[PDB]
Amino acid sequence: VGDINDTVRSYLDEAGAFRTAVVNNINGVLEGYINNLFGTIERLRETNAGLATQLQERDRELRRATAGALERQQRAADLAA
Amino acid sequence: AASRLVRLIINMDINDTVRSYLDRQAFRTAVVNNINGVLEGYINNLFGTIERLRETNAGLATQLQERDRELRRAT
Amino acid sequence: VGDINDTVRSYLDEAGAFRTAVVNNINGVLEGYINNLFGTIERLRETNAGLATQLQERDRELRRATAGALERQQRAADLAA
Amino acid sequence: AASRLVRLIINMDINDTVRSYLDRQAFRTAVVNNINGVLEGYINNLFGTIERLRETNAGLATQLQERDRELRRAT
Amino acid sequence: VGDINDTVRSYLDEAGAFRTAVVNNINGVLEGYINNLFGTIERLRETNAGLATQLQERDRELRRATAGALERQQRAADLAA
Amino acid sequence: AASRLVRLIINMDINDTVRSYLDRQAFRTAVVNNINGVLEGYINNLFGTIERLRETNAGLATQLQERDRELRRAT
Amino acid sequence: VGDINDTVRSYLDEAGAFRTAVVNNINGVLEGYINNLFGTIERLRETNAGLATQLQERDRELRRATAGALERQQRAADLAA
Amino acid sequence: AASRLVRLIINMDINDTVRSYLDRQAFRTAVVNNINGVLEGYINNLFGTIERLRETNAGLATQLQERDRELRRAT
Amino acid sequence: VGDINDTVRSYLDEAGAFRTAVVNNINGVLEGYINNLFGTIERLRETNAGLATQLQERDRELRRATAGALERQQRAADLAA
Amino acid sequence: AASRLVRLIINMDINDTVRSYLDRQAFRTAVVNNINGVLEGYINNLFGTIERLRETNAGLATQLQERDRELRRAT
Repeated sequence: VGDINDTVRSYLDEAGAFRTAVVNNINGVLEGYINNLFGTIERLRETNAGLATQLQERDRELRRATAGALERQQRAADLAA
Repeated sequence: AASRLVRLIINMDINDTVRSYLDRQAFRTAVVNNINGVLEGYINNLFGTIERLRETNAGLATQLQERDRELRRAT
Repeated sequence: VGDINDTVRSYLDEAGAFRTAVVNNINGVLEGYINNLFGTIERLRETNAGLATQLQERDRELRRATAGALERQQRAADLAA
Repeated sequence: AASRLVRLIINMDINDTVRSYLDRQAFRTAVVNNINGVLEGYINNLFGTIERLRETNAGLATQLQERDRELRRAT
Repeated sequence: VGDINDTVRSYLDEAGAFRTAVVNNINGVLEGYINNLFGTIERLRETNAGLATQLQERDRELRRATAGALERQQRAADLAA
Repeated sequence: AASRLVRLIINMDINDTVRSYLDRQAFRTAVVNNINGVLEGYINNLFGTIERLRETNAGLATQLQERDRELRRAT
Repeated sequence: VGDINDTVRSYLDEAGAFRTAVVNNINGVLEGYINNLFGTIERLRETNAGLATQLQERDRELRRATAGALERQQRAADLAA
Repeated sequence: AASRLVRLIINMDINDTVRSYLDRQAFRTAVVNNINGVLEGYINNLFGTIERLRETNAGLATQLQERDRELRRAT
Repeated sequence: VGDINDTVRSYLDEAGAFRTAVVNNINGVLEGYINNLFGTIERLRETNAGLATQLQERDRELRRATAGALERQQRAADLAA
Repeated sequence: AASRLVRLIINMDINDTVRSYLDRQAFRTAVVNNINGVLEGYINNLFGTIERLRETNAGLATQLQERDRELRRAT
């Protein structure tokens, strides 16, 4: 959005020790951002753990299905022989 | 260091706090008046956008209701 | 209601650096109104998208009904002839 | 600044925030006393309006109850 | 409560630029009170409108009932003939 | 100035706002001590009313349960 | 808890103009206690009123039961004779 | 007014307010150091209490599960 | 997490009357933490009481069950004779 | 005061509050610039970390869909 840059250049023109206050505000913004991303990374870890458990569950289901199909085919072949 | 703030916001609450922070005395008052004027113009553009959106919404709603009424007639 | 206008003209008569503070406060107020305008635009965009979806669905079932009616009429005419 | 506020409020919370922020010594004290008197008069007018609302609501409720009894007699 | 008036009188006697602050703060109190007065006005207006709608619909059913009674008595009179 | 405040409190939150607003050094400390003492007297009276209400509630509840037991006996 | 008492004693040692601030703060907390006391008084009054009405209902029920029992016994005695 | 505060706290949120307001230069620094030390001591005592409570909770939980297993095998 | 220690060390170097304010803020934060400590000890006490009640109920149930089992064995012995 | 702070931190909003409060003029500006730089470096490190984590999550989800499709086709 160009409104952001327009406001930034308007502030720069108005300014032309405030730089110290700007730095402090930037540090506070960085702190807020780091808190938000801590939350996001924690929730994504939880989601990844859930997806991994789902993955192993469906892998077990696939193994069971393949084993059952192989057993049925083997017993059918034995009956045929 | 204003460029760092722009890159941080474009790399994405924070915007509103920055704006609230942003908000010779004769020159300062003149600059504040200029800022008020440009913000007022931007807000007028926003009003025009909202009016256009409302007009399109009304037109599409009348079209939808007319088509629904015609379909009910067709039954 | 003209009460707000009356109190504003009363405060202006009071006025005649305070005006700079008034301008700054109204600037903050219009910034909050800018936030409100952004929210309103988002809501209107969502409503417009939903309305477009509804109109396209209406055209779809209308076309279905017309096609069915034409098929019935054509088969009836062919049977009659 | 009066015209700008007038147009901003006619183009549509604005009143709430503006009048919230709204709130040589002899002159200012005297005119503030005058403003206080104006506010007292406005509040008295509003209380009179409240009393009128109370009276019309009471009359409307009584007539509705009487008509309820009228219908109950009619059956 | 007379205790409230006694405390107010004591504090005002102790106070007597203080009066200007007194008047400013009571103006703020007046604004806070007029907010709730506006809210109550709106609520009472809504209640009045609802009760008016109710009276109108009920007068309509009253007219229906009177018409039905007139029809019944006319039928009875015709049968008596 | 007291007339305006009593009119405002009797017009019907107002009490809370006025008390919040109410919230040479020796004279001021002495007079605020007197006001605090009046407040303590009021608070003690209201604590007495609380105690009396609690006692009456307990007695009435005991009577109620005794009468319920009496009715169950009377069956 | 004795911890609060010993910390108050330690700050009394600290003090030994703070008395005026202590007076103001106890005034404020006593205003808060007054609000809480008003709430408790209202709750107690409502509970007392409800219990009194329910007690009157109980009295009426017991009177009806005793009247019914007396009527039954008198009717039985009369029928016996 | 220490006696009044003691009476008020015994007669019973108030603690939070009084210790929120609670929190020459060299003497003040030394007494504040003493305050920090006594707060640290109380904190350590409370942490020991918390650890003991957690250990007892774990012991009761394992006793509950062991007794439930004994009941299940006793059937 | 080393950034917290790094910032604390940097601000200690910046300080080197700052120590008094730092200690005062530490005490304030300690009180704010004491609030949560009181909450947690209350919760732990409630959980401990609940677990004790469940333990006594369960061992009562177990002793009743073993008494019933002994009664059944005794009845079997009686019917055997 | 570093030892007290680290001991309080390791024993578990606490860090949030302590670093919110924690947040000649030439030396102060140099120190705050260094702090800003180290914050930016840490932010870059964690941003790389979250990018790798998002890539891993996306790959795991894609493989999840592929495995589900294979399982439903094998039937």
